[PDB]
Amino acid sequence: SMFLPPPECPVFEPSWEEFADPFAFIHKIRPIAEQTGICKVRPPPDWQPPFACDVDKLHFTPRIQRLNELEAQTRVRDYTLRTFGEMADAFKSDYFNMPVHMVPTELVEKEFWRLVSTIEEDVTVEYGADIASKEFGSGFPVRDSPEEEEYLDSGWNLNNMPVMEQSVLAHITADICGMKLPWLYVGMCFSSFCWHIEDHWSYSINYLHWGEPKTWYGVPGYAAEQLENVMKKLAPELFVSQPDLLHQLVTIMNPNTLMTHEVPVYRTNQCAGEFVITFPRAYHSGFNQGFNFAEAVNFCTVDWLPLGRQCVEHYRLLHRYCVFSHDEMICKMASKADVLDVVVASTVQKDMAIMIEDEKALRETVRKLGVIDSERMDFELLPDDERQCVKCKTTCFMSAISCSCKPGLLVCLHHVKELCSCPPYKYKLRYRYTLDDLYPMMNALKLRAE
Ligand SMILES: O=C(O)CNC(=O)C(=O)O
Ligand SMILES: [Mn+2]
Ligand SMILES: [Mn+2]
Ligand SMILES: [Zn+2]
Ligand SMILES: [Zn+2]
Repeated sequence: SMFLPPPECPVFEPSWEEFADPFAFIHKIRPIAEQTGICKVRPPPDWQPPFACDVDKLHFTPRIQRLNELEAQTRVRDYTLRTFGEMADAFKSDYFNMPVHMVPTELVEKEFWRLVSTIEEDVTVEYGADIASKEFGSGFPVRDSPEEEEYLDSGWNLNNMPVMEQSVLAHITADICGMKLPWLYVGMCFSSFCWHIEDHWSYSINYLHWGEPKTWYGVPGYAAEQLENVMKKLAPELFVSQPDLLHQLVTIMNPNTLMTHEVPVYRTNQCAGEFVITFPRAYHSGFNQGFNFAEAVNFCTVDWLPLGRQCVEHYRLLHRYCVFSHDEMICKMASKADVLDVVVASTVQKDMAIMIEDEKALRETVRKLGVIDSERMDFELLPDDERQCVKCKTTCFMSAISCSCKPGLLVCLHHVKELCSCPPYKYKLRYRYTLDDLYPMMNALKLRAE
């Protein structure tokens, strides 16, 4: 009546054979898990990476969080892990007037949703979210016995997933620190993460190292726009376009609201030693049951490539900033075709064929607008902020239009009419590759793939 919990998401318990390769496993579960957005993976019972750290030497600056449904929050003092933990336990213990392990998870969940709905209640909490630095540090072992060395090179060690052969993000040489370095999340009771999807609609994978559970809600990829439509109606303030990457607006929203509007929603409690995986464009949110320590990272498989391209197109329509150029990633991999995995090479080839055919058509269109002059340009050398379309903010790589009347400004080939009021004959087509350069790059991939 008050809170009706969503149905449980899938839980997987892979054998050690299945667990050996994450990407094969993730590919295996995808048909199930993509229908629910999120899933939970329990490793085999003896897969137990050692957590070790000094609670007095780990220092961080907490974010403060007000707990109000539909209120705007932006997506991205000082505590030690010890002093945070003391604050966190005391908070929950006083809130419920009980010892922490006695507080049932169903009650914290019920109470979270009551609390965020009531305006008279104005509970604020704190949490930690930051990338590993020399102060933060991964919860997994890194280089700085057979078992303790095993965890160093495990695929499920989240330092390795991004820079493994099979994250297409591995091959990016651009700075994308938010997207291949793990994030560390130090939770307390009710600290929450707002509804979101990952940058470039990537996967995320999250491991709870220790402490009390993290409660998750997830929506499958196919329902993303339904969720957004429900959200736009209840909170249009969140949909006013953002002036930069560091101003993304997100919110807490009761999954029963979504379920009322027939958006499918699933839940889980992730406990210590369990993984949650979010699939491309799968909206998720949640909150911590209490004091805990999690670590998460983005990644991209071969299954993701075409969604990556759709995502960049969707960003263009919304005028949203990109973290990296997708076309630049594809060409970088083409230029390394000899050393790519052959299934990777095969999938890159297929995305590259679409890129080339779209680029060919776009160039024909701008030639017919009267843009005649052209010059090669190494777009990858420009900082990002010097190669965004004035109009749609897309990060340019394949091509752009410039005019000497506005030095340094560019539009992509969709926005040729948006640069300035000079006639198009004054413009230059700036291009990274001729069509004749591109066909042999794609062919190198074909050869690698057999
Ligand atoms: O754990 C959190 O607090 C937030 N994590 C995520 O959004 C994720 O892992 O994709
Ligand atoms: Mn409130
Ligand atoms: Mn996330
Ligand atoms: Zn544009
Ligand atoms: Zn001009």
